[PDB]
Amino acid sequence: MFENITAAPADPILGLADLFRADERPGKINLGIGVYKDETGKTPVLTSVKKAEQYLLENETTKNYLGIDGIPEFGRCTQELLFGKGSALINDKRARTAQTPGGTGALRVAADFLAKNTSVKRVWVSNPSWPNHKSVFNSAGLEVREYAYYDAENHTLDFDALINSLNEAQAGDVVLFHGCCHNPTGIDPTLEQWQTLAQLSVEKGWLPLFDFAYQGFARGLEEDAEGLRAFAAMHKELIVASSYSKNFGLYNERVGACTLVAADSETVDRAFSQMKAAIRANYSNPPAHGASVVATILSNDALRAIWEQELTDMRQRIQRMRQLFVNTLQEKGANRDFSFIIKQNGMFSFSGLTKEQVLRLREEFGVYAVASGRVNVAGMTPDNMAPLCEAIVAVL
Amino acid sequence: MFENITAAPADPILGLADLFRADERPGKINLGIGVYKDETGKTPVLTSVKKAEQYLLENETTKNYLGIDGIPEFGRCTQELLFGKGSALINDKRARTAQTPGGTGALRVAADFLAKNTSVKRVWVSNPSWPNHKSVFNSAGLEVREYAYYDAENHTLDFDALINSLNEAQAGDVVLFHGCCHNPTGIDPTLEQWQTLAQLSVEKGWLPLFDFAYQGFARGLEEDAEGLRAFAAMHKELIVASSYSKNFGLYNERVGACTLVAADSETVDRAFSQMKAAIRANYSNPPAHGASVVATILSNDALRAIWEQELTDMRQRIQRMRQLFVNTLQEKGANRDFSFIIKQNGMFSFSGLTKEQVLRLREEFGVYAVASGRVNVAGMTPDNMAPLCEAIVAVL
Ligand SMILES: Cc1ncc(COP(=O)(O)O)c(CN)c1O
Ligand SMILES: Cc1ncc(COP(=O)(O)O)c(CN)c1O
Ligand SMILES: *c1coc(C(=O)O)c1
Ligand SMILES: *c1coc(C(=O)O)c1
Repeated sequence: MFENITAAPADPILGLADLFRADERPGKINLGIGVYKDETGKTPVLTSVKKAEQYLLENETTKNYLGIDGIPEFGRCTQELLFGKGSALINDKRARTAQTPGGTGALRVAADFLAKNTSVKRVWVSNPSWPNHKSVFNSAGLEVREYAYYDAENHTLDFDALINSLNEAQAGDVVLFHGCCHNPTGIDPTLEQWQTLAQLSVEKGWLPLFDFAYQGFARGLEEDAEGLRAFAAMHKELIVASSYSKNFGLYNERVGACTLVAADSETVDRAFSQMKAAIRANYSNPPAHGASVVATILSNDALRAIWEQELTDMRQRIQRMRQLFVNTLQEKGANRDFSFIIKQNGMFSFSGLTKEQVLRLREEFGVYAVASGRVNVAGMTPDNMAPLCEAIVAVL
Repeated sequence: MFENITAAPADPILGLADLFRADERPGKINLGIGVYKDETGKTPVLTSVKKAEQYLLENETTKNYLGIDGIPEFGRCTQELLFGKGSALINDKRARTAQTPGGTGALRVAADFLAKNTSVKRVWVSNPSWPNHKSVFNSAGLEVREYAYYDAENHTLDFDALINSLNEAQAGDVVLFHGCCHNPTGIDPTLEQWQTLAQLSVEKGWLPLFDFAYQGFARGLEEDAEGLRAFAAMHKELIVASSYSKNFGLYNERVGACTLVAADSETVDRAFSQMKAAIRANYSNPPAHGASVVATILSNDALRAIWEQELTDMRQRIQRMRQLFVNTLQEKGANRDFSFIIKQNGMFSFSGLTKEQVLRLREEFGVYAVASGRVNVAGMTPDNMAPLCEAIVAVL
């Protein structure tokens, strides 16, 4: 049965990680990482998370299965983060949330739900996007089409190209939007651009699918949800796939949510029953530990305060590294405008380096980025900034 | 998009759980439960698990993502449980294991892998089986066919009917076998029957898929794997979907494994790369907490000893309840042979009651079973046995 199976394309992350490991050079630097790292190069467990885990160890009396949609408090706190406390969508009971194994799990549950229960055949994704988006939608049998996004000349959002591309989208197609901290570019629509897109989506009959993996990493929890909320004000229906992997540092516990919104309670409940069916036939019910940590934190004033500060600390360290990177490149004689880095949001940006410059950085200087030139600014520290920037200047 | 979606068929578990909750009668008894319960009617966290969770709280320094296939030690311990320490399959590196979100996750990963990378179109499942088997395989686009299994007259394995049914299976079809503690019947093949099936499967070109959700609940860890090991001795290729939900009481942490076996290391590694691709496009990588508990326990002599005794305690309590049930039915004047209950394995058996007797038990006596007459013997206790049996006798 298996003798003729073709191997999956080589895993580019890992391999990049593998090459980094094998590199014997002192002063090697890994900007190809997916996760947040602090000033010491660690990805620690958040203190709020450790406190919540201690509480669960002390208080849990069973591991009895959660419902298909997971912990009710997790769903409620999730909807409040997304839509705001006192949102009409919440008051009108127009939203239902399933706790999922990570953002990826949320996207796949959305995809399976759409493939099996609707006429959706096609999902529109930005060029560029997280590479796994295509894999997830394709796995559910959905076609993926790309819309223009990145102006490589000006390192900004090519808003005209975006709108023009999306004119090819038919009514009933899904359009995927990154809620904030676009991956890989860090370029997000302004509120007015979000509002323009919200109106256009209503007019054209697109089903919006928001992917919200970085809430809090751009400007703040509420500000980062403005785009979503602009859409939610205008649409009867949408879906949100969210992730707590980065903003709680809960990567490996697989903590996310798929939130379904419809015109009214009757309709969302009926549709959600099929979303639960899609979950039941996939992983049955979701993993408790990580989501329980999230619910415990979000629902407790003390823990939530500690967590919000920890998130702020991450967001601020990222911003500081963006500023330090631009300053240091200027001071090391780059003689070229990198100011776009300060205005971009989250861990990721395109450096503007070519694939060959990236290869040269790895081979000659032991500086590792993704082949697209995407860099994780959280891989930068005050201590590694100078040699990193000297390496970059050398390949310009 | 959602206005015309048909609601999923009513969830029969839940609803049964809901009806039980709403029942105001004292003396109500729930035999429709899916989980293990102890003599006090609780599903506690195992002591070995609490000890391991304390160790993880003290020692974990990151929640950084696991690899796609999860914790290496978890994979190694899993393969040893399945195949035995020093197995040729292990020594020859013919097996690869992915840690998954539960047994269900393992089955779905198997299904997606098979649908996308092989000619498999059809999976053969026992009549009866766990109802979610059909849902999982169908979700991946695979047809499900049934093979005869249960002799309702003698409450035994209809081995002739089984072999005759499976003659319709074509070479390259998948045949699913419950490793031990068949769900819902508790009827397992003898070793000689397993050996007969192993030979037949080789001759007919079936790909065996073992579902092993109850290892340790029949006779013991090694004995319960005899059937699998008989197949593994004969086949170049097979797949095992295993679950630690019942035998570690880790239900809600979603702890299982999908183990792929091929003729040699080269072939299994190549095929496994596609299994990892199927995981990446589903939930990305698996939840750490539960699997880390399992690895911590299985790899430590002290914790593993505590856990093995806790598992033995569950297995023995189940057996005691089977014996007590048969004795008490005789003593309450059933005047009918229920001895088949003593010979069946695990939490579940068909009581032999009809759908209407089951309905009558719920309505008149507040005794709850599944409509098929399946009962969970772990819902029985010394204290509830007499009224339970008096209720059953009354509807005979
Ligand atoms: C845009 C985007 N969507 C979803 C995911 C997947 O998130 P998770 O690791 O929680 O599955 C990521 C990675 N955090 C991402 O960058
Ligand atoms: C035969 C069988 N297969 C798989 C499963 C699913 O296991 P899990 O709850 O770990 O997903 C079950 C339920 N334990 C089962 O009875
Ligand atoms: C978090 C995990 O992976 C990423 C990525 O960009 O690949 C973010
Ligand atoms: C464990 C969870 O569900 C079962 C079942 O038979 O439904 C076992």
